[PDB]
Amino acid sequence: VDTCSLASPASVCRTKHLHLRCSVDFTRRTLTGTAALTVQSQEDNLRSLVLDTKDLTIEKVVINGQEVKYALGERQSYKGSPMEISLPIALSKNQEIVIEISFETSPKSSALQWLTPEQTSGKEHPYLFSQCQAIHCRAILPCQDTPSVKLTYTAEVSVPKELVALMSAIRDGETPDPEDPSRKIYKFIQKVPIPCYLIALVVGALESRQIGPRTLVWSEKEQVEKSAYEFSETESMLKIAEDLGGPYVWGQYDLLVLPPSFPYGGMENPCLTFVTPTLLAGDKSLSNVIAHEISHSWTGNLVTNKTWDHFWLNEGHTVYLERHICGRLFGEKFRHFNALGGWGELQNSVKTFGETHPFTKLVVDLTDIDPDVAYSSVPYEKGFALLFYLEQLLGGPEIFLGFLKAYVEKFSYKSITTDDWKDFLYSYFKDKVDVLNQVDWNAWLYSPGLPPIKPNYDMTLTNACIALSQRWITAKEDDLNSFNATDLKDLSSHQLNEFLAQTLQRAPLPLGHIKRMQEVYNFNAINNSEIRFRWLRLCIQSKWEDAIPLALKMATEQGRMKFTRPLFKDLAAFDKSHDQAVRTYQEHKASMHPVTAMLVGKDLKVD
Ligand SMILES: CC(C)C[C@H](NC(=O)[C@@H](O)[C@H](N)Cc1ccccc1)C(=O)O
Ligand SMILES: Oc1ccc(CCc2cc(O)cc(O)c2)cc1
Ligand SMILES: [Yb+3]
Ligand SMILES: [Yb+3]
Ligand SMILES: [Yb+3]
Ligand SMILES: [Zn+2]
Repeated sequence: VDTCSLASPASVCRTKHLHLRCSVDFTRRTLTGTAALTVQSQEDNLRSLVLDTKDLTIEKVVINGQEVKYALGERQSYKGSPMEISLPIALSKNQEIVIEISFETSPKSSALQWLTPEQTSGKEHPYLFSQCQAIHCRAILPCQDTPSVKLTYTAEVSVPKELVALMSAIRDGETPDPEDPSRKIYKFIQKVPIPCYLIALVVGALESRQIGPRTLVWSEKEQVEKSAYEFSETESMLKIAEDLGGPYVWGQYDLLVLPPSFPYGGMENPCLTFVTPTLLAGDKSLSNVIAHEISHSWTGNLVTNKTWDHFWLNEGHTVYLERHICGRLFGEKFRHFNALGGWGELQNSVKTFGETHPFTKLVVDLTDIDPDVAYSSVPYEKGFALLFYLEQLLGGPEIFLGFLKAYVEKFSYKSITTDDWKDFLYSYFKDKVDVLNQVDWNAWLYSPGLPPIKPNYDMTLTNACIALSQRWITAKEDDLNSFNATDLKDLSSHQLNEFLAQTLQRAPLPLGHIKRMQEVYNFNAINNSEIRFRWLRLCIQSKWEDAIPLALKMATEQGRMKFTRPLFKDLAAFDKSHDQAVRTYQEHKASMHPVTAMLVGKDLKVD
């Protein structure tokens, strides 16, 4: 059972297709239109069914050309309001009908961010973008909002004619809107069955530049050139991903670089991955995020977690493939470096949560828990650690990539649980079952805390980071003189980032050490967002008042939650900046992304 959804489950009925016809009204900040669901009964004598909704206004529900009775249940917090529809004729098993629902969204849709012209690059036009994962699609349209159900879709979207609509689907043409010549209608087709969390829409002043045989980059005009360069390795990553996962089935792989308030580094919307402009480091150094979202084209979008309790299946396998792509491009030592960094992030998460916390388990129970609140690095890095351990247990990366490809083939177009995975693992490695029975399954899958076994990691690229961080940590006042810009001479941006991650784990350091570090390394000049993030964190946690405006500026001028949440939390923890931190949140709150606003508020214990 999907405890995050109020809709009829897949055992009762299944949505096969959605046809969406809607109009984007920037004046009212509403999407208005009709969602036509092709629904297949899985039961004999089926007479009603229930859909998820959230802050939607339902005008009517039409079946066989007649309006039918429906009822909106009481709101259940972040789950929204269940919508029961009374079918006019009882359905037999496997019978399909079409239900057309006329609806309109709320300007406060938690799926959507509506941006004024000032919040964009061009300053002339507004902009809208969606973010449905995990359970926000119900805030756009009535659906069975669960990844246990996969459906194809088509859509016709009317927007002001000077703007462009894109969706997680193949572009199917554009025309003037017959009902309003100030508007265009953009059409879309997604022929591959997907979970509804993968439905996505952007509307804005978008331009495109081709960067590979199946990839355009889309953004506002002022970011197109830089994005084309930043993401030029995209085709080479697709090719390696295909080698590891099997055929890329989705047609196009385009990229959309969103405005800075986009709450995530990336989102694997099929045919059109969304990314944060905070990837635009200028040197392609943050391109692992592209490798990662590309990997979802197999692990997540093709093989999908059946409920959100099993999210690690999505994320852990994806981080596993991500790291192989980057290992192919840059070497096995680099794969190990990033693998070990991830174990470090898992250390941080488990320390933050506490080693007995329920959300340090690999498989969790999200009953009564808002997924946006439970979200962390655990499913990512504890999932990846399990896979990496198993790789090492079962004979190495070549052997384990064999399993990964077979696993993708086996479960393509399906939604599965941890036991499905484990079951196939045992079937695939049936000649190594005695070895598999040596794994402590209950601990890995179901216990809180760090995993029972740490994998083995090559240290080559990590050693210099640890060495420098330990120099700083053990330095006394009289040792500060020995530090110099030449310390960084042979470190890549990745190593500079890991140096800062190591040092941040021991924060605070003495204020004089941090001032010296700015003195000799000039980290204030680094605009790499990962590096700047950790640096400002280290500065604020070490109580350097100079870094306060820098941390505030970064927290507000972009809204990637990975950066914005810990910066606000750090600033609220520092007595000198606490009052400014809450005031600044209060001031920005109305124009923030709705999920980010909610989480930062809880973080800060404000409103
Ligand atoms: C390299 C990755 C770890 C980057 C990471 N992005 C992802 O994991 C995306 O694939 C996720 N789909 C982001 C996400 C997860 C849950 C709910 C909403 C959005 C991110 O930081 O955004
Ligand atoms: O969008 C989503 C989807 C799933 C979740 C739940 C993710 C999770 C899994 C886990 O094993 C441990 C966690 O601490 C958190 C959170 C957000
Ligand atoms: Yb066509
Ligand atoms: Yb079995
Ligand atoms: Yb000394
Ligand atoms: Zn992911």
